[PDB]
Amino acid sequence: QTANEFTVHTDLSSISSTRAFLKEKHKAAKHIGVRADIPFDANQGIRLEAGFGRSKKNIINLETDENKLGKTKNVKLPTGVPENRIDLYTGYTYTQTLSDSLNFRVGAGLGFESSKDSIKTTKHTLHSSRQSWLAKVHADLLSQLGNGWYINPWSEVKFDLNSRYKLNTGVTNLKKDINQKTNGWGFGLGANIGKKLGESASIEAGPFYKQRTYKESGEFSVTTKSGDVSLTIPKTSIREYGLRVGIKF
Ligand SMILES: [Zn+2]
Ligand SMILES: [Zn+2]
Ligand SMILES: [Zn+2]
Repeated sequence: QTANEFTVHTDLSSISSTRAFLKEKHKAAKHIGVRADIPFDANQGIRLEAGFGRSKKNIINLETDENKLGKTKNVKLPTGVPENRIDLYTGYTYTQTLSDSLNFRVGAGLGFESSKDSIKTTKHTLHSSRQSWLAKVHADLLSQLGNGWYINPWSEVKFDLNSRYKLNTGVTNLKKDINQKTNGWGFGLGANIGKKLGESASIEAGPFYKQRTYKESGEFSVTTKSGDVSLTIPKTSIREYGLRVGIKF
């Protein structure tokens, strides 16, 4: 008597990272997701989400070992847009009717993000990884426009509780893998316009903007036949602009 709502969506976006050598920065990305909003007190609810995203990576070779070559200064040390990523989220929600035309919902919960990227170097094919446990808060408004039409501006903010960057370098004779804590945060903003058509079913669409940042890691070193070497995982800043299309059951 205040229904379960299930939304499946797809986004098409332009995503870019933080490159320091006049490179092409933009990548096409796509994400698919499902959200379940399940009421339990009918002011209060649970929100669950799962998602899967991809961007194409194009093979670009690099001349380095362990992944830091013959001379120290700066040249790898891979970060940027992930090739594949999955996200999961579970949280609680609270919804208030502001007027007969307007609903206000806020929520908070726990999220998990895991992504992978493949790197091909002369000697190796390495895989980088970013795995993050995070806290997320979200807020949105649902305003009725008439005839079943609605607009739904939304926002969310997240911050890492424990986010780690990994690179399977022990495979490229450092004999040791890289696993460094790299906490950050992110935010998202958008607005959907939709049409609630003939009971329980809605179609909606709208633009969105997202930003994700990971802080530079603490210092660490590795073992090279030609030495110890100092490494930092670089501050990483991702920006996404896109179009989301969703179906709400
Ligand atoms: Zn570009
Ligand atoms: Zn999405
Ligand atoms: Zn090697």
